[PDB]
Amino acid sequence: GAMGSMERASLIQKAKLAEQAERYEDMAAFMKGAVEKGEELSCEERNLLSVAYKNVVGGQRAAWRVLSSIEQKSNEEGSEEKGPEVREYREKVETELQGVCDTVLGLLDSHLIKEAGDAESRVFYLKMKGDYYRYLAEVATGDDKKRIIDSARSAYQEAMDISKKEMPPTNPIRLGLALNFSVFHYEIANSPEEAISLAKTTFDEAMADLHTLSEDSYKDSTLIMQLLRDNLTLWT
Amino acid sequence: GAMGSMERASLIQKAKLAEQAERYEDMAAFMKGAVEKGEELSCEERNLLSVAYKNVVGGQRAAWRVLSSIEQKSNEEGSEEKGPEVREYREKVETELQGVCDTVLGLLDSHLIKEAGDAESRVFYLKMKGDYYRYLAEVATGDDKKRIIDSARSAYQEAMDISKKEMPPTNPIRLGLALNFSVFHYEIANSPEEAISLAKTTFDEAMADLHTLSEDSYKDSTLIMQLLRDNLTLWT
Amino acid sequence: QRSTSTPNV
Amino acid sequence: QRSTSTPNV
Ligand SMILES: [Ca+2]
Ligand SMILES: [Ca+2]
Ligand SMILES: [Cl-]
Ligand SMILES: [Cl-]
Ligand SMILES: [Mg+2]
Ligand SMILES: [Mg+2]
Ligand SMILES: [Mg+2]
Ligand SMILES: [Mg+2]
Ligand SMILES: [Mg+2]
Ligand SMILES: [Mg+2]
Repeated sequence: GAMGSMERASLIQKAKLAEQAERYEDMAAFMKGAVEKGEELSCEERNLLSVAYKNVVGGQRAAWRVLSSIEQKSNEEGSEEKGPEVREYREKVETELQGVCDTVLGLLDSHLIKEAGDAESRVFYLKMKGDYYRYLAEVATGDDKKRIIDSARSAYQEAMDISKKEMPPTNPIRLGLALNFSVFHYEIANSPEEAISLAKTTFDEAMADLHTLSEDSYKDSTLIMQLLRDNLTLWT
Repeated sequence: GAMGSMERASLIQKAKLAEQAERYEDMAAFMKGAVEKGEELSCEERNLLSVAYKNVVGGQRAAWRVLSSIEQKSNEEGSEEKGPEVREYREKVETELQGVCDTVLGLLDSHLIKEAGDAESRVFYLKMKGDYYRYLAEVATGDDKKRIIDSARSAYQEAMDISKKEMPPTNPIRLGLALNFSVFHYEIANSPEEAISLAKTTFDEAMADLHTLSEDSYKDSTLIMQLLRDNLTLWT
Repeated sequence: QRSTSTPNV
Repeated sequence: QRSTSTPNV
């Protein structure tokens, strides 16, 4: 790996610099390098890893959607034949997207998840695993679409089981996991009722625990709760 | 080159797709491929080339500025020593920026400029040459800062001489050239008075020629004229 | 429009 | 703030 010669602390420092400069590809490479040093990650370091790859794959997903829409329009009746170029370029972006997902899932499997014993770290990583299988599912169309969906579901479910046992209902990681699992149900699994039910129960149980929080923790929890409400409004 | 096997027309088609998807690195690679086919570029194709590389170098310039500012702050009195990392990462981004500039200047020199005989194409390419030497000058600090500045000035000057002979004062290429040359004077050459004088004369001569234009051409010319006015307001 | 998932903080 | 140069059209 190209980052094998750089100190762990220097990689973390440069990831923070890359974030400030909005250089998310660099940020992701630095954090990949830091993970490959083999030490566990702190909370702050997990956040850097998450931000970097979310930004990279976010750009790819937005691009893929534009191209897929153009491709779908070309394959209607009345549409003029423009040759293989739209499909080719959509496939190019899709392959790069799948490569980023595979890289992240590879880091989780080798060996972040197996060393993660605390609830905060284990739930975060299993949520991430769910998320990146979900992004793979967004572009999947073949024999493995079903298996990819089940891989996402399985990761989210294991995360949910731990979070409900080990974390308060207002914990931001627990809340963010439930948000993303509800999105999985609505957008991927064709289960809008499961999505709505999860969003509602999550919201109500968090609401009832807000009284236990400080001002700062309250602000953190309520921000995510608003996103659950935004989805419920969109869905009902 | 990786694009050597793709048809010219397919490269142009995919550049347009990449623009729609906001994939500017891809767009630039496709347009580089199209240039290397060895045929002259149309007006529309020159625009695709320009947009692609302007977006790529624009991101690098913004990143370089963030990092340079952090670096300058670290080298004050009272600032704690944080090691070589800020400088190293600024140098990394700087090197990549210089590489993009060198690529563009390479395309202009081999062989876009020498085959460009019409005013619109020749002025556009010489303006581009000025612009990319200007971006090199923004990060230059060594023995060649002066030579880089003179290279920019020389390209802009040749472009100006042709534009004044061959184009009306409202021509958008002529206007955009004068805008960028005025920025060169103010921001690079330490010549604010030359900058103001050029901006003012350009604006006034365009104003006096607006009556000759159609509605659509009027809209095009006045958009650039407003940018000259914006700079004059900033500068005076 | 698409559902909202967790943002970057 | 920095001077404005020609934008993308
Ligand atoms: Ca452990
Ligand atoms: Ca010619
Ligand atoms: Cl392609
Ligand atoms: Cl570096
Ligand atoms: Mg070490
Ligand atoms: Mg037809
Ligand atoms: Mg495919
Ligand atoms: Mg051919
Ligand atoms: Mg001190
Ligand atoms: Mg240097």
